[PDB]
Amino acid sequence: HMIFAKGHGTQNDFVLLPDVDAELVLTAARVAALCDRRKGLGADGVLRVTTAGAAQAVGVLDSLPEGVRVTDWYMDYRNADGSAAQMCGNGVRVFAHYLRASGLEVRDEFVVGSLAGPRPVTCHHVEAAYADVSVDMGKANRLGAGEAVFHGLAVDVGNPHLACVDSQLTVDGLAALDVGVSFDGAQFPDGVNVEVLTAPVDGAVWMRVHERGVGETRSCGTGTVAAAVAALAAVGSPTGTLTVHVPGGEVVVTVTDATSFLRGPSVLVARGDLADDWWNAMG
Repeated sequence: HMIFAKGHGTQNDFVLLPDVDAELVLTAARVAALCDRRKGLGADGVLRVTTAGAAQAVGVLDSLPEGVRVTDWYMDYRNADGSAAQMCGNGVRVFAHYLRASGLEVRDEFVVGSLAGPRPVTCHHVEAAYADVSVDMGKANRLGAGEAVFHGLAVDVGNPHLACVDSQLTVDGLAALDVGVSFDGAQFPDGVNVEVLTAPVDGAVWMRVHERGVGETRSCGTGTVAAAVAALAAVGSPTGTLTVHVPGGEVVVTVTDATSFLRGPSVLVARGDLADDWWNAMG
C-alpha cells in the first residue's frame, strides 16, 4: 500500500513516490535501500512528489527558493546516498511525465518546484510509458574563457560550468579517460563542472561531463545546457537550437535571450506498491 513508479530519462533512473502531503519519512537509509539495485528497486535517486508548502511544513525545506510558491508542485529529490539534489537539474522531465500520466496534473504546461528554483515545463506528448518534455532551465550566462585538461567558456547555468568546444575532437577521441581535472582556481573559486565537446556539425554536438566532486557521472541537465551555449557561441550565435549527443542518447537545447530549454525523452517503466512491512524495516 505504498505507491511508487520507476522511470528514466536519457540515462538516469528514478523511483517516484507520490506523497502530496509529505507524510512519508525519507530517511537516508530508506532512500539507500530503495536505490539498491539488489535489495530494493534500484535507482540513481528518489523523487518524492509533494508541494513546496507541505515540504516546508514537514521540515524538508527551510524557506522557499525564490520563485517557488507554497502551492507549487515540488520535486523532493534525493541521491541514492541520502544526500539532496546536486546542481544538475536532473529529475524534472521524469517528474513532470509522472505528474501528467498519473493524473496529478491535467495541464501540459506547469511549474515544477525544486531546491534550485522553479522549473517551468512543457509536455509535448504524454503517454503512460513515454513522454517528450521541455524544461525551462533558466538564464545561461557566458562569462569568459578558461583552460582545462582544452580551452572553453565559463557558462553559468545556476551553478558554474566550463564547457570546452574542441574543433580537433572526434566522436572516437571523446572516448578519453575523463573520470577523476585541472582548472583555474581564481576563475572558479568554488569549483566547476567541466564539459568537453565536439564542434557543431550540422546542428549537433557530442559531449561528456565531469561534475564537481562526484567525478564523471551520468548525464548533467544544466551541463548539457552549458555545452550547447558554448557551441552556439563558437559558431557566432548567442541563441539557437542544438541537438546534444550525451551518454545514453540525445537531447535538444534551445537558448533564447531570456532563458534556456532542455528537451528530451522520459520513460515510465513500472507502477505499483512497495510492501509496507518492507518500507518499515528499512532503517
